[PDB]
Amino acid sequence: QDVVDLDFFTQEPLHLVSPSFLSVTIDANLATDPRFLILLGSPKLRTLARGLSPAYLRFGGTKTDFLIFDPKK
Amino acid sequence: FKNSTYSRSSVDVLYTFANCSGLDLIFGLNALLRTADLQWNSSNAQLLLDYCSSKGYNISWELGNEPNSFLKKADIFINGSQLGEDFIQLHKLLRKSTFKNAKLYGPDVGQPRRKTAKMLKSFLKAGGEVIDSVTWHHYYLNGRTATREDFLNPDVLDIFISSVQKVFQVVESTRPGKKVWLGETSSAYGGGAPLLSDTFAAGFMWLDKLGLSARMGIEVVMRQVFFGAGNYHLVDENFDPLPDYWLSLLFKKLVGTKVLMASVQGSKRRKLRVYLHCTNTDNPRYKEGDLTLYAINLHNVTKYLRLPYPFSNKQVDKYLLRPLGPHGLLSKSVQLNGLTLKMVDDQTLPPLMEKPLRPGSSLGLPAFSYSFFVIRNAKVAACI
Ligand SMILES: *[C@@H]1[C@H](O)[C@@H](O)[C@H](OCCNC(C)=O)[C@@H](C(=O)O)[C@H]1O
Ligand SMILES: *[C@@H]1O[C@H](CO)[C@@H](O)[C@H](O)[C@H]1NC(C)=O
Ligand SMILES: *[C@@H]1O[C@H](CO)[C@@H](O)[C@H](O)[C@H]1NC(C)=O
Ligand SMILES: *[C@@H]1O[C@H](CO)[C@@H](O)[C@H](O)[C@H]1NC(C)=O
Repeated sequence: QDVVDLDFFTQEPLHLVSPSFLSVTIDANLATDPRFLILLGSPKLRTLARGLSPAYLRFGGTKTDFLIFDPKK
Repeated sequence: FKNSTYSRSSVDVLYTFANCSGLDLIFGLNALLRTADLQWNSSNAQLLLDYCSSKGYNISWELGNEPNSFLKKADIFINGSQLGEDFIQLHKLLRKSTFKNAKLYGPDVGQPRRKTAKMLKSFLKAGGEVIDSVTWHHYYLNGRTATREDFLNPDVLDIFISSVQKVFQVVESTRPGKKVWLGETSSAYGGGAPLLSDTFAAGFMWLDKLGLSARMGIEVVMRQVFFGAGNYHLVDENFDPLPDYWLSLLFKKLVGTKVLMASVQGSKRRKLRVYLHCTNTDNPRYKEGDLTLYAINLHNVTKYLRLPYPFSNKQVDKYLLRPLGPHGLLSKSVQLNGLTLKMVDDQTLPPLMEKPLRPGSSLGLPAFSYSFFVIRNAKVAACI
């Protein structure tokens, strides 16, 4: 038979995670993409992002250490 | 990897995107800008902080990505000692910046290898004092070689536990009490596993990672990626949400910040995986004291879960995720309680509709599925 008993600890909180526990990255790679502007422009994408709020968004990846800021551009 | 640049433009699109989407931007600075002595050259970073300040941008920071392979990546080696000093320089800059009171996370090291341990210990000895959290990276699998069996293997899920333990060993030895974050995680490195990282099958790994992270004291888990080229993307190349997106939305609605514990009686407890938090109380259906159970069934048969005393006669709302056929676990579509989850339109997310179970029923969980169960009127004082 396929019946399973659960034990629960309920006396006290074992941890507090952040309200932003479930967070997300945008790879730094994505800023070498020509469509970058179109892509983060997407109101559809923004809708989907808002649904994961609150969350941290990490802009980072291997290209983090191969990207140089240009104020002239 | 070669040097590319990016404009004041790039920064702005990124900011408004996070700003507009109710998200907190963390930006990773290039740590391979070295001086002759192989100190970090901070001049370029100065320009970016200056610009960001000039625009009144609320932004947190990082410095470097997976410093452990700088030697393989850029034929430059940088030890944790130096990298810790580098984090102190940047911290000073942020204190002198207009965002004096911005957060600084690092060092985004890969997962516990012996060498990775050493880099992180020595980095934490060095720079431990200026970072608001310790960021490290996890992947279960190589995207090139990952199989469908791997994604379903409790032996693969269980390796992540040891990973976390090794990380907490280094931190407790150097900066005990410091918050630990996963700074970049997914199923599989190398961009993910085609037809796996983007399917219902991805959700076993993803939900178990969340369960274990929360249980073992990880405070924040950063999913590689929200969208992008990689198969592990939550949203695909057509701006459609994949099953991991729906899974992430549902978790967000149901699961509170206060972490509890569930476990299954019996020597075997590897294929039936169970987690317990206080219910997300924001949800106007749910009150102070309610519990959210979430459970993964990797058995090839349905399992029936009995709630322990005194919860065996509570009203339970089921939230069961199963794939839309015909591709089963290899499907990019998912049903909640047998309703297919789709955007209503570009602007509008669907309701996520519960299925009340009859009070006193066991909790049915089919083969190769995952579900949330909100235990209503649990009246748990820890969750009050
Ligand atoms: C962590 C790295 O920081 C990631 O940049 C890398 O992803 C590369 C491709 N990502 C896209 C196109 O979204 C990742 C990986 O190997 O998958 C990790 O190594
Ligand atoms: C760091 O960068 C500046 C600007 O390019 C450069 O001129 C300088 O020589 C570098 N500093 C060191 C100490 O190597
Ligand atoms: C670490 O690097 C610094 C330079 O940043 C060097 O002087 C120091 O002695 C190194 N120590 C080890 C053991 O690598
Ligand atoms: C489940 O797995 C076992 C492996 O021992 C297999 O032999 C069995 O027939 C499977 N049962 C199903 C598909 O119901």
